Amino acid sequence: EKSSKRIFQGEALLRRMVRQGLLGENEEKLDYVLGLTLPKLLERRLQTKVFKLGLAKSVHHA
Amino acid sequence: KEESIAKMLICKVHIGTKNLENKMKRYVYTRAKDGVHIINLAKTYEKLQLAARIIVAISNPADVVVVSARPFGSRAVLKFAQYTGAQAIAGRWTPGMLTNQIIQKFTEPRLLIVTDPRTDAQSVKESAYANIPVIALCDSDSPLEHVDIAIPCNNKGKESIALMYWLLAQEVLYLKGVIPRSEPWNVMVDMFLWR
Amino acid sequence: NPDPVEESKKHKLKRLIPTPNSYFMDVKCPGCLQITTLFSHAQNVVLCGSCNIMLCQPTGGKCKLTEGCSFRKKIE
Amino acid sequence: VRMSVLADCLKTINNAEKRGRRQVLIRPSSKVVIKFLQYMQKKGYIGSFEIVDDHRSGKIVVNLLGRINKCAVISPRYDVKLDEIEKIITSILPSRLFGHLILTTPYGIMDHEEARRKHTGGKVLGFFF
Amino acid sequence: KNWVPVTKLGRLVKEGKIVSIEEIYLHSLPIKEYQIIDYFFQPNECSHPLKDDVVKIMPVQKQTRAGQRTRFKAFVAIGDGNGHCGLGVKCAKEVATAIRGAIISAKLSLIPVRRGYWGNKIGDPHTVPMKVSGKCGSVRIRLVPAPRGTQIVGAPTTKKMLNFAGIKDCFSSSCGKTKTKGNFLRAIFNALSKTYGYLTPDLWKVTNFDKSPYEEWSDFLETY
Amino acid sequence: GSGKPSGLRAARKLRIRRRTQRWADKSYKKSHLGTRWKSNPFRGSSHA
Amino acid sequence: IYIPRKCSATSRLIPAKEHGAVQINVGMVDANGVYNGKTETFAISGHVRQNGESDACLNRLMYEKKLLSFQN
Amino acid sequence: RVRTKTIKRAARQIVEKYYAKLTLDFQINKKITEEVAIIPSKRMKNKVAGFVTHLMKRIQKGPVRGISLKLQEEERERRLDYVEPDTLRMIKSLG
RNA sequence: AGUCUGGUGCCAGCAGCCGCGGUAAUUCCAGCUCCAAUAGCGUAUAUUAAAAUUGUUGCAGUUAAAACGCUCGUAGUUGA
RNA sequence: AGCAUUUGUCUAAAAUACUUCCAUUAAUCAAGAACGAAAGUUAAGGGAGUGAAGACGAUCAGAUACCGUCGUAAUCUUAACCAUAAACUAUGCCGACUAGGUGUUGGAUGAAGUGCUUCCUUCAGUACCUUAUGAGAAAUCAAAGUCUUUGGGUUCUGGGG
Repeated sequence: EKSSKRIFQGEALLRRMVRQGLLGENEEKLDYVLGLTLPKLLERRLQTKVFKLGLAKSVHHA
Repeated sequence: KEESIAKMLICKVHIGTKNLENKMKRYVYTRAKDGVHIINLAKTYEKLQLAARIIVAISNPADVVVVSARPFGSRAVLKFAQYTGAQAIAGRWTPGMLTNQIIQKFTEPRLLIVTDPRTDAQSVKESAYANIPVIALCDSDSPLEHVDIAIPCNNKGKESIALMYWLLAQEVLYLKGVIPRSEPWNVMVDMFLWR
Repeated sequence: NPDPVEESKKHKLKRLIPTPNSYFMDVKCPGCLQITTLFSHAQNVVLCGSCNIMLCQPTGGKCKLTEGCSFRKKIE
Repeated sequence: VRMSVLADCLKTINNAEKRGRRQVLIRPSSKVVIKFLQYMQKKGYIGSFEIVDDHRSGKIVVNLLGRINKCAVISPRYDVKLDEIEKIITSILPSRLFGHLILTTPYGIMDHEEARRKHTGGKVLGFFF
Repeated sequence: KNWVPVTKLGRLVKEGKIVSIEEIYLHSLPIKEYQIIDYFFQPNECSHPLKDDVVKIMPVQKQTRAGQRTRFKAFVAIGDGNGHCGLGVKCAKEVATAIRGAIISAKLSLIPVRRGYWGNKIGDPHTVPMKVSGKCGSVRIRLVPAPRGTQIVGAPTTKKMLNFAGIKDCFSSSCGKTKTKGNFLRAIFNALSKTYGYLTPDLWKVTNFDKSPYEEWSDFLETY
Repeated sequence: GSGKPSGLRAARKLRIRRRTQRWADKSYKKSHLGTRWKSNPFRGSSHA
Repeated sequence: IYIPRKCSATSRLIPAKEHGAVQINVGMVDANGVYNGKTETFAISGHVRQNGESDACLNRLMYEKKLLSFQN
Repeated sequence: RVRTKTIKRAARQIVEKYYAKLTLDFQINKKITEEVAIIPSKRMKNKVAGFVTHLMKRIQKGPVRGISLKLQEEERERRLDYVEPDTLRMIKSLG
């Protein structure tokens, strides 16, 4: 902790996760980065997003 | 008070056999030039009182088992069984008894009183497999494997065994509601001895 | 509990604290009665002073004196 | 012959603790041993100890708490970088969180946590948990 | 379901004086009747199932003048998925009987694992809280803590068994004849079993003693 | 006791012992010895 | 999570499945030398018992709590 | 020739529930077994009666290693009703 | 992922390895079905991991491979 | 390796005891060296018994073997060589730590049988029995223990058949 490289790179990586939509607002710590999990990542595919939002009637249709 | 010590003293319980043994070295007073070990006694009396407190502290006395397998000690333990609430098992040990749940004879006790650890050794070992602590009448030749409170005593003399049990019984009765510490107990020492 | 055990004196040379079992002795010779400094465990022959008559015979133990003589310990 | 004093001392302590002896007598006292026991004492993994004098190196009698699972000495005295420390601790200690890996540094003998806080590598002495 | 108890501990558990399995674990008592384990973890109206699995059935033969005399040895794994594993071994004449007996043995063996975490309080437990090693025969297995950024990095067998115990993420290693399947399982079980024996900072401090169930409910046994 | 040297300057002994003992292995002998390029009919080509 | 017992004699953790470990309840007296309700308790590990050192350890423990007079 | 477990076991059970009636005659014992037991063969009933007679005959030379009995309870009632130098030094030392 | 269907019948063959094939072949030769990966998928040879079977970390040497016949001793390594 | 009659002479040796001296002089050691059973070799003696070779008589389908009778070489001393042996505790050597009891050979210290004798305590040799919540693949091992909780020092060695 407080290591210069660590604070910089960790924050930068975490910010990138926020941009991706992998971690919510409340979480902001590296153990939630470790906590990232494969369905959570798949949930951010564009096909998935369309299926959720509508437009198509099926994942395959999307 | 003195009287217990004196009554014990007149009986030959102070004469341990040969073969000192390391763990009992602290309870031996000195080896007599003859080749027998004299036993402190005073420590035995204090120890005996401690043992009485642990026996008394068990609310169900039926869960307190006496065990022996020598005829001349058998009478002593049966009498002990009559006077306190403790059940004795005398004669040949049943060597599955404590470990085996489904055997007919069974018994899962809470405490064990053993007459000679060398003699009753399987019962002592079995006791260890199911968390029973074992108070022990212990002698010159005793190992102390799985025995907690060790009571120095000659275990081999019939008078010695009888005297030892008789004092133990008297202490537990005094601790209980039976008799005030002023009065001598009614039962003869002679009553617990073999015939 | 080996920090301060008193009756350890009986153990071999090399205990908790080194201590020699060897000491010096104030000795005097019967019938000649002069004081002499002498060593319990003396390794060579030991004479009385006025006329050289042997006192102690050396041998590989504690040394055996003579049948006579009287011995104080010469520790301070 | 003995060579490094320290290794015998921990080996002796460790046997006593595994055995359940409560107190134990470490035979060849030294400056390093005093520092090691005192360091162990500071972080509460061993009790009070009496160094009894002689005139030939003393002896020490150390009170065990019934708490040391394992203590040993790393030999030879490997050099180790401040950077390397994480890889050492991961290798040796039973957990990242607890137990201590002990070094000798220009700023004195201390565990890794202290070294990390300070700065300075050094040589690795031993460890306990 | 609702059997007649053989012994005092069993009788107390049937009646419901004994709160939960922790109490008997606390006083390290011999959990002789399988019913005791079964009552605490009965699969409905309780927090989590006990899940069985036959891990390995192996043929063994005595060899006689007449012929072979084939018995079936069976290794079975039981686990709650939340802190309790059990390793059961039964050798019997015929297969279905052997499996059934093995499940009984597995329930009897049941041990609580200590669980902890790699870094911080902000997760519930997820790994083996310090390095623990269990040996049996040739084969020595070491469980070593890993961050949650992991799964169980181990042998199929280790993964299954550790998962059964309810430890999510670990680094594992092994040395010796892992192919001797039973021994490997026993070694794994011993390694898991050792976990609550360790003594660590979380447990340095002194504490009090609860009364033993045999003393706390002495009256309730004495009445029968 | 431990049987291998340990010392802070003992690197020489460790290198020399390992270097010789490497020649014990069957696989290693096949890879590093000259016999290979001779007795192999394809001369260590995959195909022919 | 549960908290396992730690030994009175050895200060060490009592295993989950040990069976060799025991809780010995020692009764206090009332002033007359008759049995009080209350109990000073000791927990003795399997390990000292298996060795056979239990009496010696127990004696020192009793002295520390101030029950047995003589110590060792 | 001897007697098997089934025979001996039965022999022990009789006496156990009918000691008072049983007696030192074989024919009377045989009459008692015929009344008491459920055995279906003549030869077997006789065999049991013979062995019960033999056990009854055996008793009155102390215990038969089985069967609770009133006679024992009564018997139990009949059954129930200076020093060495260093040892002196020890007594002196204690006080 | 097949005790499915035909042909062969110790032959033809398969089979890294264990093994399969002597008349019901869950392994051949087919057909049918099923399965793995997929615009990629097989095979060979080399090479790294697996190998804590080259071992500093980190092996083994009573009996499985392995303590020099024994001792002194220079270099070496190690040294209250 | 090996060493058992008597006495003498020349030699070494270890333990003990030591308020004696020196003050790290050490530990293990590739290179190199000393010694190195038995057989065998070379040379002189020597030559009883034993006895590879060999010769016979048997035994056996056969017997160049087991068994039998005889019998060279070798076996013995001196003087050279040879350098291996299941040259075996099949356990490298030094160093610390662990656990009892039974002994025993060698000293030294105290006390108790008739100066001497014995026992106690204690060293150093040295075995055994029990015990290992020690170890080991087990047999078993007080070292093969103090080990995946892996590092007191070091020489040598092994890596499927």
